[PDB]
Amino acid sequence: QLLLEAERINEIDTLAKAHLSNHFNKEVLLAKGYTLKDIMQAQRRELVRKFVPIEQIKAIAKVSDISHIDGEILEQLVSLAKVNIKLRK
Amino acid sequence: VQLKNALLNCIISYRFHGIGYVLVKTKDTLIDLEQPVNIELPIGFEYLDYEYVRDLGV
Repeated sequence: QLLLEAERINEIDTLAKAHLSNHFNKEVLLAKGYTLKDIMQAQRRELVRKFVPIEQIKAIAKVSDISHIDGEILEQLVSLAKVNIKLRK
Repeated sequence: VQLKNALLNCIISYRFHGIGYVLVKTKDTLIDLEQPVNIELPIGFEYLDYEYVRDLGV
């Protein structure tokens, strides 16, 4: 499942790259000293804020701050963000 | 650095015309500018010419 989860990691990276700034690039993030799992979750949090409105975050995640939501709840948040970009286009 | 450059023309347009516009550019497409922004780090700042801006009011 190492390759299977790598594609999922790549899937989030591709959509994050085309929406987030180049300051959130995996290369520069690695230089600052963040682990691969930390990089992915941090990228996930930014995408939710960019697309998902704050009111939805206050409902699905039950709190405003996403700094302590990494995990299954974060997966639900990014799932709504993926829906958000589809309707935006 | 880009904010300072955009702010210089904004004040000049403010003094000459009465209003100034500065665009906060993000990682988005030209059609996405209509959509609102919730939270996003910007890519840069660009001053918008007064003659090319149509505003109907507050």
